[PDB]
Amino acid sequence: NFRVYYRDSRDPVWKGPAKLLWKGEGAVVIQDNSDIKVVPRRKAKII
Amino acid sequence: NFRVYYRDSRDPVWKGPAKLLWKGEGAVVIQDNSDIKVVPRRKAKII
Amino acid sequence: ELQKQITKIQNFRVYYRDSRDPVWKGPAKLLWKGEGAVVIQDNSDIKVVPRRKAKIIRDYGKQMAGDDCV
Amino acid sequence: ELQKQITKIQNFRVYYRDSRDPVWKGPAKLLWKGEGAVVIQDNSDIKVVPRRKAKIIRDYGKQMAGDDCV
Amino acid sequence: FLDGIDKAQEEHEKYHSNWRAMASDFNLPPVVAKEIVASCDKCQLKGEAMHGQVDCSPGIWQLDCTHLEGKVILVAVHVASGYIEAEVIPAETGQETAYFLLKLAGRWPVKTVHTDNGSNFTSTTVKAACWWAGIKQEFGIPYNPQSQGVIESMNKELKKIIGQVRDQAEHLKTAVQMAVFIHNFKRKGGIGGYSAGERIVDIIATDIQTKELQKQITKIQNFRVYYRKGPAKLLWKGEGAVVIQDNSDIKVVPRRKAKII
Amino acid sequence: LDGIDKAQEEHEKYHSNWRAMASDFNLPPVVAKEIVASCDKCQSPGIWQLDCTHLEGKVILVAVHVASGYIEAEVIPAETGQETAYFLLKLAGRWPVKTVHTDNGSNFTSTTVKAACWWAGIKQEFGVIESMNKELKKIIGQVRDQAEHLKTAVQMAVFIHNFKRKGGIGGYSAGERIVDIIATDIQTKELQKQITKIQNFRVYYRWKGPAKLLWKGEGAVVIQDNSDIKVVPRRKAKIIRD
Amino acid sequence: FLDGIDKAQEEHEKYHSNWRAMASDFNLPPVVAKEIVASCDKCQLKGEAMHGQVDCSPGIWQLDCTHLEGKVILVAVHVASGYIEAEVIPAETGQETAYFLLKLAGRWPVKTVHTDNGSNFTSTTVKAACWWAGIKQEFGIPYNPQSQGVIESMNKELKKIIGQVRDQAEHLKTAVQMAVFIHNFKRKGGIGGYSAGERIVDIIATDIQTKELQKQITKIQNFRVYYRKGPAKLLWKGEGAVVIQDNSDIKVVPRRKAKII
Amino acid sequence: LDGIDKAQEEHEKYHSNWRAMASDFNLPPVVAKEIVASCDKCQSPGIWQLDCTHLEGKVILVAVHVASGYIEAEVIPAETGQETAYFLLKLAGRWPVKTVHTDNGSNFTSTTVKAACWWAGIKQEFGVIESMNKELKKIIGQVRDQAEHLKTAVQMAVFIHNFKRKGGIGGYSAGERIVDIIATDIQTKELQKQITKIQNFRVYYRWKGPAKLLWKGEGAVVIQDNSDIKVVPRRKAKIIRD
DNA sequence: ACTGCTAGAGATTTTCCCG
DNA sequence: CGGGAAAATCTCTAGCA
DNA sequence: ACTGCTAGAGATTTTCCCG
DNA sequence: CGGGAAAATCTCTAGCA
Ligand SMILES: C[C@@H]1CCO[C@H]2Cn3cc(C(=O)NCc4ccc(F)cc4F)c(=O)c(O)c3C(=O)N12
Ligand SMILES: C[C@@H]1CCO[C@H]2Cn3cc(C(=O)NCc4ccc(F)cc4F)c(=O)c(O)c3C(=O)N12
Ligand SMILES: [Mg+2]
Ligand SMILES: [Mg+2]
Ligand SMILES: [Mg+2]
Ligand SMILES: [Mg+2]
Ligand SMILES: [Zn+2]
Ligand SMILES: [Zn+2]
Repeated sequence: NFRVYYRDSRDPVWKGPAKLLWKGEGAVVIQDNSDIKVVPRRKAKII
Repeated sequence: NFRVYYRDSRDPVWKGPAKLLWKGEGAVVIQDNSDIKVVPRRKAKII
Repeated sequence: ELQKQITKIQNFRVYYRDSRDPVWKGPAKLLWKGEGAVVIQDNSDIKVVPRRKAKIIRDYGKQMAGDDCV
Repeated sequence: ELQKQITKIQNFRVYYRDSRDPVWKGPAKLLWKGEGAVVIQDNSDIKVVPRRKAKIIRDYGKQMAGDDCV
Repeated sequence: FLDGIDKAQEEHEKYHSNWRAMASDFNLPPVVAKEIVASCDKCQLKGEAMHGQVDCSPGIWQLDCTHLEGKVILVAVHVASGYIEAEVIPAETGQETAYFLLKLAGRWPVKTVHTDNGSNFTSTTVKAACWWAGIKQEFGIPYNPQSQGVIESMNKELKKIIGQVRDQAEHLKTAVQMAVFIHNFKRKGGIGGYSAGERIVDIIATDIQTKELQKQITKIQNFRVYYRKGPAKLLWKGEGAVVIQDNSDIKVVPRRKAKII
Repeated sequence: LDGIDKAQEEHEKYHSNWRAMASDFNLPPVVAKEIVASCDKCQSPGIWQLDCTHLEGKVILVAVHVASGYIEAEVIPAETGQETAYFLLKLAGRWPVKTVHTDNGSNFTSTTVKAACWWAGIKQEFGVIESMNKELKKIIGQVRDQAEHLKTAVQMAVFIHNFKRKGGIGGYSAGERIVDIIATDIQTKELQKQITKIQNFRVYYRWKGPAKLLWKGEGAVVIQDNSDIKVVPRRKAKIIRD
Repeated sequence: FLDGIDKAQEEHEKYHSNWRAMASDFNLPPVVAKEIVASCDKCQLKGEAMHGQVDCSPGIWQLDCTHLEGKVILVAVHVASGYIEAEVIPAETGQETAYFLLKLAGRWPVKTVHTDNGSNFTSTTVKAACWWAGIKQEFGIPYNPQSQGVIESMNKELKKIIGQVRDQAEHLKTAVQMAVFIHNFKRKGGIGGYSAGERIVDIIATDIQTKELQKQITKIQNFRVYYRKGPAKLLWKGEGAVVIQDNSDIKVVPRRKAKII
Repeated sequence: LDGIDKAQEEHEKYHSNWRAMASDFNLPPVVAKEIVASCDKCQSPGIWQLDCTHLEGKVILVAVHVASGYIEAEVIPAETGQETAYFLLKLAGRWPVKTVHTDNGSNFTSTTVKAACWWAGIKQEFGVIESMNKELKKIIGQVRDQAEHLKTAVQMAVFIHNFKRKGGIGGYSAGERIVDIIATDIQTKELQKQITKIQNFRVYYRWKGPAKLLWKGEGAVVIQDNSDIKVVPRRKAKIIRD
């Protein structure tokens, strides 16, 4: 599996780990605390 | 001679032309309306 | 008949990008245009570019310059 | 006497930059250190770098590695 | 590499040393030090250094609002060409946006519009307008202006032009229209050395022409190919290479191991 | 190259336009244009019509692209020079408007509209328009029930007319027709620009007298000499400016 | 090329067409169109795309204030090494800055400090402190944070580290000192793979050692060289190349056309 | 290479430190360290002393780097554990403090100072400090008239002592001496790190029994076999991990 | 007459290691 | 000399506000 | 399941042009 | 084939707020 850490929206605090549901060209879809979010890969790190 | 057009300090409006007194690695010294100013070359255009 | 249409469709120029490079690749030749993919020829190289990354034009200045002629 | 001091001064490593490139050029050899200029050797090339663009260190890990030995 | 690992883990829990420091100070190989750093949530504070690419299909427009002299300017840009439309609107509301958008859709073939999540663009009125005009709505990731990078850039360009010609008009709306004219027809460059107006004309005309030509070719030409599997459909044969489609998958193969029926 | 004689014969036997000869025989457009121009015997896109109609007590300013039938209409608060000038400025910014035809109404003759035409570089000269208005009213009546204000209905009618009404020689819509016409006009402008660029030079081949330059190629140069078009290699030809 | 120029000039005065548009629409060569654009003040709205380089001499420190949780943190960085010092101060004032600066000058050889034009850094008290400690003061171009890039970057780094350890301390000052420790000794990378503390030690020690060695060499070695002009002073000879100093100018010449006396 | 015998002879005739043998004969420091450690007969930088002095009814916390004489002094509002812990944390952040020696005062024995030493990884163990305090008081008195507050005078005194007072074997300042000592400590730490990295591998040369690995160069390998150091071509030697 | 930089995340390119 | 893993170098980004 | 870009200012590299 | 100017391509930046 993958651990994703992300900077959600105007919040300077990084969050995660979140599950990686999907990975695209310039964005990813993740699930954190049973909440689906869409994050630019600029604002995400996958491990 | 040289004509210099520059963005001065927090003012989005470009000014000039001003005389080019000196040109450095990353800055220039110019004279506009009998006033000497120091401007980063990023914020100046010399012609 | 078919050859004329194929030559016409190959007269078009394509500017595209690769998945990781922001600069636009020069005027490649158009071979096939689909719903979501364009097959182009770029210096003897046949590439399949996704539709969302291709700009297809018939550059009119070059057309009137006669560059398409052999 | 003089040769030992010259070899010691040439043991030092220099990292520098050119006037228009922001990346630091690798560990060149030190030849002469002045008030405002440093003369270095970088792959059989002798360059004069202004003092304000040079970081001069005796990389201690390399020194203990014996890399300075022939 | 066990006691070193334990000491490094304690040192990291206290200081969050990076992998180089731990490798140096605890005789650890880089892989294990990096694993230590990677297993710590508190040290994941940086996303991958890259940029995506926006959609540039012929039918996509990017819309955004901008502000000048206390007035709202609605701006649309045809992504493929850089052709812009703009106008002052009294209020940054869904009704004015929907009227602007219906106007745009009646003058150019707008298949999709891409915008940020400003309230006016998410209003039900704009949704109804898009539904009537057969327009698909795409919203960028919230608070990610890069997703609208084209129109944002055009916001910078339009404003610049507006500053060049602000003294030729008494009212800001006139200056906005003057700047739209200047950008669309009096600035040349980019792809084809065109202006945005000629570029958009060329792009749309090329779309129609290539669609018709490909339709005629498909109507006339029909063949099946077997390559190194099923009966794929040929698209273009020549130069020792053949392009085929098999179950919505386009593949280019050498002339060898490819039979055309 | 080696098809100029065929082009001349085809022009004599058909008097086809330069585009047909350039495409069929694969010749540079400059060469074909020179060929067609030589024969003495065989010797619009930017024109718009403006009008104001009335419906439901409101003024609708309508602009028609004559060559294509493409329509741009807007409800204006009042039939004044300022509103017309703003509408015309917008139209010019969005399409290559070269000439506008009006009906001598006070708004169109206003100094504001004159200033707008001057800045935009548009020429003003005082039954397509009336029929267009008739069809626009028909569409507005058809779609009036789906809207709440007149302006929205007018925009919906413009949309339907420009992109949803197909009919004519090829069954295209007005939008496609105007796009094609403007593309052809751009082609024509580019051809004229390159003719202007090329015609300023002279060529001496093999040394014969000065000759008109037509086309320059990688290893071939096409020129004209006394109503005769010829192909000469670059090495044997010298190109100068006078 | 005189008829097109007038029309292009009028067209530009109205629209400010860029040089490509004028060259296309008036049969003008690129040079003349560019001259038209260059003679217009209203079209000069962009500076040259480059960046300078900050001074990185061994004696320069960059100082700046930053804010966190409603408190002021004064931060200094040794440019050559990236070694930082920091502390919370109750007020963003000249007195506290001068106390901080005197402290720093007594613990490391501070020859020059480079700062922005914040009031605390321009105060007479800080000037007096620098005068007493023999410190030269450099101020960046106002509202050009790039001139203090290093320290600005370090601000970002410091804050990051603070966020990593903020829960290990009750007070912000303790967290600041913890972050200073972590940066100076627990983060390795950059030049020499060092930490900032090791790097600064190496930089300063190398400065002293090379100064002494060069002084001894000059005391022992003394020669004059003639190349091509005058009795220049030799600095290093060998490898088919000679380095000389003449009129405060350093020149590297091939072994040929160079005589050493 | 080809200087190990000379290094051994020099050590026998002088018993010089490994640095001298490495520098004189140009040998890798690992080889010289092995040579010097082989002979049984021939077989501090991070130590600080803390104290609190008093002047003008104010508490001054003074830290002395024993090896170098380099001082860091501050005026603290109160002789409390919290102030001492903050001072120690700062010192540790600015210099590689390994151990601190105190006089058993209440502030130094406080749980706060213990926590600070634990986090910073400092070891605490309860006539240099007194002499340094006397010198600091002398300097403060000399410069007390140039300032207005005691803290400023204390910092000026620290500056004068660390960088303006020269005297000793080479006439160096305390700042220079501490920089030199810390540089030497880094040298030593790196040497130890590479010795630790290399000691985990064994070498078989020509096939003889396992031998200790000392240095792996670009064209030769320096190893030790039964208190004998030898050089081997790379091809003839195999290095493995046990 | 002065000046963007830092450190981390991937990508790609040498370099070392046993046959 | 041949491949593969590792080390090194290269490319690129946010945040400093 | 989505995504930085635009246009201008210099720098540098091909390419064309007469011997 | 040889140089030089021109044209083209490449590199890099601010502002969008
Ligand atoms: C209330 C709506 C909806 C929610 O988001 C806010 C805030 N916002 C912010 C920027 C902005 O920060 N632009 C600067 C910028 C920075 C980087 C880049 F790549 C492109 C850029 F434009 C906008 O442009 C913008 O339109 C909005 C906006 O509309 N809204
Ligand atoms: C009142 C003082 C004196 C006058 O100037 C102001 C405003 N200012 C602004 C920034 C700032 O905008 N930083 C962002 C940033 C942007 C680009 C870059 F390259 C580096 C950067 F740090 C500062 O950091 C800063 O210290 C100040 C400051 O102190 N002052
Ligand atoms: Mg917006
Ligand atoms: Mg915006
Ligand atoms: Mg500041
Ligand atoms: Mg700052
Ligand atoms: Zn951590
Ligand atoms: Zn202008």
